[PDB]
Amino acid sequence: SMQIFVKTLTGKTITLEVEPSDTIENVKAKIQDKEGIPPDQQRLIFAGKQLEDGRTLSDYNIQKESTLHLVLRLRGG
Amino acid sequence: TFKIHAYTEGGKPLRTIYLPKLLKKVFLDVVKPNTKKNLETCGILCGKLRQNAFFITHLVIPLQEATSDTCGTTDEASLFEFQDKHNLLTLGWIHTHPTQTCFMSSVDLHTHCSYQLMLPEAIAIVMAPSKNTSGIFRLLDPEGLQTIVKCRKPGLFHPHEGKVYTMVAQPGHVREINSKLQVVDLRVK
Ligand SMILES: [Cl-]
Ligand SMILES: [Zn+2]
Ligand SMILES: [Zn+2]
Ligand SMILES: [Zn+2]
Repeated sequence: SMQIFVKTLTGKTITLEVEPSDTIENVKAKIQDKEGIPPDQQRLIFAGKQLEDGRTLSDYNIQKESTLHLVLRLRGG
Repeated sequence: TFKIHAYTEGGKPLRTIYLPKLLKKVFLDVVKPNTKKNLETCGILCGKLRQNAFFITHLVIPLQEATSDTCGTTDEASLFEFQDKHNLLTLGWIHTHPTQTCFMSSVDLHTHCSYQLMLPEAIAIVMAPSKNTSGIFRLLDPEGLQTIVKCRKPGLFHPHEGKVYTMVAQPGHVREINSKLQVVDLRVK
């Protein structure tokens, strides 16, 4: 189990405790638990690409103290 | 160093956001073709933090889709590429209600909650051009944010108990000024 960082576009960095086997959806769930953002609003980006829900941190070779980036979807009505 | 002129309901300080007074009009101009076709359009308010205040400097129109009643981004990676490479903060968002009154809908509140959790000062501008009205809104903090975070009600549009949101304080939270504005429309047609 390791720390990773999620940097927002608002000057905030979220620190998470994860494992390399955690899927991206698990990561989004952790963000919901800690920060209150529904997973369906989250888009995570690492090394220039958007991460797919089904795949794992280790798949994208995300290691410890790596920084992912959070961009929110926008939905209006 | 700029000072604090506004507070949340819980007493937390809100840094000033300086909003170009032309932004609202420019947004309506830029999205006029959609408004004419009775389609909503959204935009991101982007800017910088300088000496304890925020400055909105860019209006970004992201890749998106819409109906008469909804709008939504479809390529956030594209939006991220712009904000990341230009180093611009997300300070809030704007959208049209082409035919409706000026208010924050269920979708608006669920969306804005996340932006405001990530930046306490985050604002939502709503344009209602058929009414010639507009508003700048935020959720009540902490109570409104708490309600929306806890909400699991079904329906794309559902009501919420009591007051969840408010108009922002002006000029204390948002002050409209004569300042530079760049438009960045990322759409491909
Ligand atoms: Cl630009
Ligand atoms: Zn709306
Ligand atoms: Zn709700
Ligand atoms: Zn620029």
